[PDB]
Amino acid sequence: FGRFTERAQKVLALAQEEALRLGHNNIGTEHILLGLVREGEGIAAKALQALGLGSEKIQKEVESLIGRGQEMSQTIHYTPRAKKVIELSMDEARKLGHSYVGTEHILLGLIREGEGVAARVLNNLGVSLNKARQQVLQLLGSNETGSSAAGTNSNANTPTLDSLARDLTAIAKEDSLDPVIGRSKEIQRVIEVLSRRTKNNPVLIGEPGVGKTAIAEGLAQQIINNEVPEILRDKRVMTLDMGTVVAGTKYRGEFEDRLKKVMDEIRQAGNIILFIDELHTLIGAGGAEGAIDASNILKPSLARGELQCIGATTLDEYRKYIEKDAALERRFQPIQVDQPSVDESIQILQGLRDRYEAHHRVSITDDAIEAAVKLSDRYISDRFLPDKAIDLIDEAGSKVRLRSFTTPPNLKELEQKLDEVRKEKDAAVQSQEFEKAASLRDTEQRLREQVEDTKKSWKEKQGQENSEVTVDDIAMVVSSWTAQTETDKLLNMENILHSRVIGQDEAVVAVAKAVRRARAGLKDPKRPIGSFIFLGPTGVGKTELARALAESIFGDEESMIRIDMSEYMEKHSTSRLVGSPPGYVGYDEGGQLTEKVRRKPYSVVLLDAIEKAHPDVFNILLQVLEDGRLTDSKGRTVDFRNTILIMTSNVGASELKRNKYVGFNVQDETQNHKDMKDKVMGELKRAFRPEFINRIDEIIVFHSLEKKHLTEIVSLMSDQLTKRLKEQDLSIELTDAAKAKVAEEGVDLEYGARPLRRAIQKHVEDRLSEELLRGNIHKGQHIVLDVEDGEFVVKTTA
Amino acid sequence: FGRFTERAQKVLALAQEEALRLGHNNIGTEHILLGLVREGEGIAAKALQALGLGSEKIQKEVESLIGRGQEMSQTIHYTPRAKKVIELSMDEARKLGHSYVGTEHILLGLIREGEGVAARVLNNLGVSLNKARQQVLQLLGSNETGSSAAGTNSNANTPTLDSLARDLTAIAKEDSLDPVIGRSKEIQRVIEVLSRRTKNNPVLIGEPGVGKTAIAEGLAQQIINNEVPEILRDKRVMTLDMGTVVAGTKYRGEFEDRLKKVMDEIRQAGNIILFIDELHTLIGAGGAEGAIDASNILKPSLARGELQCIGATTLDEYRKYIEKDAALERRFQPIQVDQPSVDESIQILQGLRDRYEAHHRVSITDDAIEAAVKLSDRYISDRFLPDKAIDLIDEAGSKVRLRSFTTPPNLKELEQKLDEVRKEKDAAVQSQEFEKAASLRDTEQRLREQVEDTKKSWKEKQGQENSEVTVDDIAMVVSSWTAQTETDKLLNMENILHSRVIGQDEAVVAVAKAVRRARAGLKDPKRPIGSFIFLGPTGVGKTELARALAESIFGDEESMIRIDMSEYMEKHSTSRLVGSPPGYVGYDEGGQLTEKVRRKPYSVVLLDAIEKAHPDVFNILLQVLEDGRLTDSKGRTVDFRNTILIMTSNVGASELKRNKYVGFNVQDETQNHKDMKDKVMGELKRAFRPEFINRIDEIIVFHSLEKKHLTEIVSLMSDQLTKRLKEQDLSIELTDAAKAKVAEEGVDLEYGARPLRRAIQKHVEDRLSEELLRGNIHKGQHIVLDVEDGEFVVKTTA
Repeated sequence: FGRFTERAQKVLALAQEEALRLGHNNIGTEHILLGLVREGEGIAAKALQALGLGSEKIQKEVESLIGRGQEMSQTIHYTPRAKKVIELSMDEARKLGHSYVGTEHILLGLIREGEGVAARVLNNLGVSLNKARQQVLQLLGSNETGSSAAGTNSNANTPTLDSLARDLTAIAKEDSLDPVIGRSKEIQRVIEVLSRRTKNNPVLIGEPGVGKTAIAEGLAQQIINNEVPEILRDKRVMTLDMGTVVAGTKYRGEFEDRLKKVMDEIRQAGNIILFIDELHTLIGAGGAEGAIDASNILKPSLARGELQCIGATTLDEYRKYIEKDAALERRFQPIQVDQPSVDESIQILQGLRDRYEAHHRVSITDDAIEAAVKLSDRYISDRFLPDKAIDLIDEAGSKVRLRSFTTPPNLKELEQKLDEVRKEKDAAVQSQEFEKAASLRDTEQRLREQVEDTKKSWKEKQGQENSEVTVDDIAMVVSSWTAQTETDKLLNMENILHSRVIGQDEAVVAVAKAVRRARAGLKDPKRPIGSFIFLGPTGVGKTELARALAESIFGDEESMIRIDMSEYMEKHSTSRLVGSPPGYVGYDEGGQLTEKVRRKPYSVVLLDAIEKAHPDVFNILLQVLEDGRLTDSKGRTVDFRNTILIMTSNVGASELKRNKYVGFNVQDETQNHKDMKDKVMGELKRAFRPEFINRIDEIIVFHSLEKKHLTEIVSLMSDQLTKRLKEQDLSIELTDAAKAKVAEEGVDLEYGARPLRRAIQKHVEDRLSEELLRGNIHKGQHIVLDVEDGEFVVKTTA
Repeated sequence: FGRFTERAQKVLALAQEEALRLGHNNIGTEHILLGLVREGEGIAAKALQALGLGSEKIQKEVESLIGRGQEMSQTIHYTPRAKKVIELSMDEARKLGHSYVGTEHILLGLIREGEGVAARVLNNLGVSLNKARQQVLQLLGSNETGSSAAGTNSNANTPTLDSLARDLTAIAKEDSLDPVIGRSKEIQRVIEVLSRRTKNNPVLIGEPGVGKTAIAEGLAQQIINNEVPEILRDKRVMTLDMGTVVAGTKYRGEFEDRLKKVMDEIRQAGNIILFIDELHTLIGAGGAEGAIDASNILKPSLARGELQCIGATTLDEYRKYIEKDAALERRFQPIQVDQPSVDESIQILQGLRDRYEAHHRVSITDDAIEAAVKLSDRYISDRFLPDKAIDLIDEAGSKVRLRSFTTPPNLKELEQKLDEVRKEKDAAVQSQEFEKAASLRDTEQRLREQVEDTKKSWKEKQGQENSEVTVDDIAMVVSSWTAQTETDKLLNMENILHSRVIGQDEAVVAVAKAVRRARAGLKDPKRPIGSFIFLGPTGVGKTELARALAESIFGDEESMIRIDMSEYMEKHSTSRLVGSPPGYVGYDEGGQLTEKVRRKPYSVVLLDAIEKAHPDVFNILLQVLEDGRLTDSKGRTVDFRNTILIMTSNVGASELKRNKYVGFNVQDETQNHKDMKDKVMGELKRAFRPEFINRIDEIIVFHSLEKKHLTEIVSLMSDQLTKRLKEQDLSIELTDAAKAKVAEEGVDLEYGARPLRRAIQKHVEDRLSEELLRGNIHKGQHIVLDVEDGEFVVKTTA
């Protein structure tokens, strides 16, 4: 049961033998019984010889109940009873120690599943069924490692170590311990700081976020064996846990009483090491709130070395303890925690691939592992650098492991047939259709034997998916979050961003390429996907491209934040509402803006019209542009490494507002371009900061919307119109002639692709609706809005 | 309810046979007993044959208690005795499974309701009433499926699976489960993310609002059979429900203790799937407050995959757990939910329509299902895209079933007579009036038999309703909230808006058509029913139309919000001044505007004088106009597609206040009109945005009222006057001469139509009260306000 021990399987195959050997077509419980005793001296077999039930004695009974004569042994797979005995044994292996499933369990499970032919064999052969289930148990009903009695004791150590609580050493003396790949430098640094007699308390500060316990298992082992100072004379290691204390209680006072009590029993001092997990909760005080002020008791305890302890703390906690003092300042002392370096990360994963062989889709592929880490590091980007990886391995190590049984080569169809029959078949007999059920059954069951036969032919689709964990695989899971469903996005990025925005194609390919750079690596993993400013008169393609980025990269059209900076400039938005100064940065930092971007990680953040925002707004954005972090609410650091920052503006508005033509000029546009790329891009610097523009990755210039782009934007919008009416069954079209007429509203010198929505609204929505109401056009007929006189005419078509 | 099992009905008809056959005017309890035993082998029938209560034995007894000789069997319906036995058995079949009621329940129920002749027959034939009821019971074994007991494997599964809770698999192995229509793509996406050796936890994000459980029943079914990967062997599905834990528990500590214990038993790990409903509440992370931080225990539990889970949560929340870290970046992991596309919505509906033929109305029409959906989406609208519909289907799927009983040929009249008799009759017996009640009694009871006869002629009242649920039917019900009673609203919208606003009829016809377009389903389902700017001098018809729209569309005169934008000053915050300056965008977004529209979503929102606001307020309105949503207080998306948003303005005041008067012009009036539709529309641009106006749909220009618009509004006001005083029994009428003289105050450039109120008040209300007190006019007496000298002159009339 999961590659879980021979002894089970071994008793079982002898059943199949017995199946045909006396002639049983489904291998009954009588054959299972024989299987056990013919497996000779396994716990099942052995037991039966104890009960007095020899294989002979059993078989004599067996042949007299069924025995003869289904020697044809039709399919010979089990009887459902016999299938239960196996299902039972797995639980009987939980029941009688054995992770894996072997012989005791099968006889015990058999008794449990007493049933007909088995049951009658032993109760006829003068053996009580429970005397047998006993019998197997009392020979073996165990598997054991480490623990096993022999007697040892210590005295004063008793009251303390009893209480309360978990001991890492215990599980490591019984030893099921796995290292698990430390996180070494902490262990040394703890042991100087532990092996003191005043600040004999280590305090581990680090990413949590590595699994603190990896260091802990580190410590455990190293404090025992075998080079440790004489200060740490005859040490014992006990880990403390709040969780048992809080459970079974519901008032604070008892927890504190117990903490006082514990603090007393730790008096085995200079011979005891206490590990205090979740140290922060106990320390309390500080801030505007504590966390539980057990600290009062704990502080002298730490100083005394009775609670000579290791504190596992957090970012903030050290502040609220060295602030407390002086059995909390001359107690505590910090030391720096490790994690497995980005390449090392890859290796940790790899190490547990082979053990994901009960997950049977790892080990392999290397490239997938390497990828697991790397693709995640740059995009999603919602986690720290090592964790992401293994999860992908396993995810995809199931997505595709599913693709195994989704299609065989596509020989899933066999089973599909067996179904179609069954339906017909069954129901045919339920009406009957006696013999008219017959052939359906035969067609069904024809199918059935074939099905079970071809289900172990679908070991080929296992050899296909079931160790692979591919780059592609990994990529797919990263895409699940957000190779495979990332690189089509990468390779075609301009094309895909182009497919939603035609407004300044110049801009689209550039933006595309910047994302493709980050999203294909060689940029800081800390830094965002892209910082940008997109200039051009309002929504040239600008806003729309932010949308198109979301659409293309993430597979969701919108997963795109969007804030207008002109409302909290840090400049003029001091007193827009209020008569006194209170406001603008306080919203921006203090929670509002930052919380919103915190919700979607892979989010095109669009900060609108930053044109007359203060140089201060830019410093905040700058932290993203430099570090790729934002510092905000609840003391959280939000790692901007998956955001795509797009700030729009019309900062030197006038110069932007001179089209990128094409349909008017083709060379005044590239002279508006250079021109907007200086007066704009310098008003950009003048209202922002040059440092800002300097750590903005790219300053994209969009002019006024090309003369050119409009009927293509219109042909997406007018068609988006034609598509949203089709869902409830109305076919509308604006001809190319009518889509041309729609484009005319803005052709632009001072505006973007914004008036186009409105002109679709006027020329499509409004235009169809005044014709559907008047009965020119109807449901389930094609509505041609055409131009054939320089103005719209609503025509009807099939 | 309907569609019951035969066996009941079968025993009953044999009773009726005895009714006349032994001569009883009543199908009595004596006949029912005979009925049971003559129905032979029903459990009731069968039972009686055991105890010794053959048809013979019974009938011998029966004839000795009535038997003879009312062969004519007048009004052969049951005894009241028998009617009780039948009602009881029906519930005694609810009681002992058999929803559709049959024989067993009828004898069992008979004994329970053991009275009259029946009871005595068997207790005379040496069979106790319970000896018979026993007999039915011990031959009964009720009605059930999917269960019969024979035992299955367990061991470690015992403590865990008990606790806590629901087991989706169980009801699906009892095969009572209905799909329920997928909600399919989610289900695959969970198992990649599930069967997994790291990050084993799916987290379903999406619409709530789809019935999450539809996906869940999906999952259940596929996690059993059979393409799930061996990463998790055995595979058992356990649901964890917060609701069961909290019930009977009053303190937090106890709840946590139970969670701790459960989590420990969750040790069946790597084989067990845990369903965590409302996953966020437990995580207790993100924001300034959690929701209970069970997460501490839950996080390692999820990460180990011991409590690997499927989270049914919300869009944002999964993030606000990866925000907690680091067992949500190696535990939780998201996948995108499906709901039934608008057309698909219709199909889900249809699928359970035919079984709310249990309320016997629908059972179809298809077009009506479609109507439910389509009609709802644009008008009320108060709910998400599929939900509205079905409620309406069922609504009309009852509504109209009332209209049957009202219109047969109006054979309600039969019953109407039967009452009138009964009354007369009864009251006559209470005095006596013996034979003077008698003929009334006979007329009554005449009526009665006829009534019950024509009530089963009112199977035509079934044939009327029991599959009709038509377009119109649904529409009428959707209109009950808000085809049928929306299209008389649509067709005559202009007329209806005209009947309440006679103040700038030009404007009225335009608004009428725009609302009627949207309300005919001819606009995006992501946009309001109306966006507008109403330009015009003060309340020309502007305010009045907001009212008239409410009146025509919504079925109540006022279903109309009304907020003055001038309090949200923003850029006009020294250009008018206000008592309270600090808030303004915060005031609208943060609570005020948004809460009001949340109360009735179907509300004509009238934002007066919008020019007295910065362009920033307009962005929110633009977002309403575009998205059809507003994003506000308590993280709500309030779907604007209910509302008719109407924004008024006096923005280009000078042209607006240059009138448009029939009396002096009609060509300068339509050019004061034209003057206002351009110069106003450019003062509109400076106090708005072109972007604003571009997502606003139609800018309606009102002009100060003509000669002639006034005198019709006044004649409504004068009539509003005449109507509210008649209720209290006083008659006033203003002649046409007097309604004209009153109308003149609403003329200026500046005004529009509110001063009409003043002039009706002054010339009618105030004037009449100073004349009723005088003794000029009196009660009931019709008081004519006439003009006979260019001033009001009071004439008196009857």
